Amino acid sequence: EVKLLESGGGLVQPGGSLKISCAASGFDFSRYWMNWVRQAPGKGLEWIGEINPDSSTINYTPSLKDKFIISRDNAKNTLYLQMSKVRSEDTAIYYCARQMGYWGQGTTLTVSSASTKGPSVFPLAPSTAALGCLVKDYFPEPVTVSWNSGALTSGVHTFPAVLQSSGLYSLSSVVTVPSSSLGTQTYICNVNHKPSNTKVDKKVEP
Amino acid sequence: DIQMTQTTSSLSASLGDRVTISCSASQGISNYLNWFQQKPDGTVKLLIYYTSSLHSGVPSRFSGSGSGTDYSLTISNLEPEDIATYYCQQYRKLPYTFGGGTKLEIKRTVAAPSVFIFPPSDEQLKSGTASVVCLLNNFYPREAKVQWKVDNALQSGNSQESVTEQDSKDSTYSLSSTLTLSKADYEKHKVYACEVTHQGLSSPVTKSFNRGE
Repeated sequence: EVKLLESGGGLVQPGGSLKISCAASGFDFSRYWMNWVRQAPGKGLEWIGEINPDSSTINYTPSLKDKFIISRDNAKNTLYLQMSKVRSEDTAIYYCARQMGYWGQGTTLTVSSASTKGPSVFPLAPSTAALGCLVKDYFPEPVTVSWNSGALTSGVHTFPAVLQSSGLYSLSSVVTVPSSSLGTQTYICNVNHKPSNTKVDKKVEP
Repeated sequence: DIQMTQTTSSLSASLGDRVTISCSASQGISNYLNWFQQKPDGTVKLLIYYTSSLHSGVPSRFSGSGSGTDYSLTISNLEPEDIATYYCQQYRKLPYTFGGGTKLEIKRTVAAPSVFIFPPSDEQLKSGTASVVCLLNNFYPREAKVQWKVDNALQSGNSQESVTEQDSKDSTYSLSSTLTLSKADYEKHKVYACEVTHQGLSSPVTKSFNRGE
């Protein structure tokens, strides 16, 4: 099985640098041209560049040719991409590919000034009813939300986060429940932000 | 740069249908056209290379065709694993360029949203900011419009929204919009409303509250 395993992604401040890697296995790496491709949140695929087996030809998409350096180390079966002067627009998932036939799973670059911060959780109180939790001002992604420690799953929608202009994320989770249950049934949203080690249980009522 | 155009960005289908996705190039690309599938988890696979050669591992229900400028991917009978986004790519001239993508989804009957408005909590207001939330629950099709109004002033530039992925059980979408104001702006006004337009509503639905009532 052809396998391509990326690593080296993370948080980087604007103007910083990062080198990402792609470790190949299950084929003869030294025999192939390799490609890098990226995808910004909610956008399409964009080609970055290609390198031939002996590194004598390296082709870049013209807009990135000064920013980015592709290289490879055949003895190590690894392909590299060096990113410099990164900006917000470079925030993306970065994929390696053997030609365009086999793709890595991706590693993520987030370019941001924001510091790690756990969310504030606010109620979206009911008054079929809907209720929810607003999970506001955290960094970086992800957060997870359950209801009633996972006993409540039907009618739940946990929305994708939005990146606010502060550089911090905000998401909502909501559930629709019978109006008659409201006086009697307890509803607690369980929020876990692993990157800040923050857990909050928020009870929501009328 | 060769510009690749997939002029349908969203395409509805039923399980078992033949589906066709179209791509066109801004100038001739001599059959150097790849098709990619990106699944919901983000995994990318090559399906078809050189216009019509099936990549190893790909079932023959996928096929491709075309030349010069115009190309199509056909899925002969849609399976649930095929609900994904498809991108074309030309590799005739550097830089290689991709289409904007076509996302498949499942057709069902039109269903109007249930709409709910949520005032900001007193807890949040203590910190100096008010978030007002509008929820549009279980609608189809995906296209919907929310307009915020504060004492009849249309609000623009001070909301954000996001939409769930198509539900696996009922094939609907839900949407959440948040309007953000300072506490000081929030307390200067009374009537807060979200007005929702959608194909299932014969005219727009407004949900509103009066602050402090």
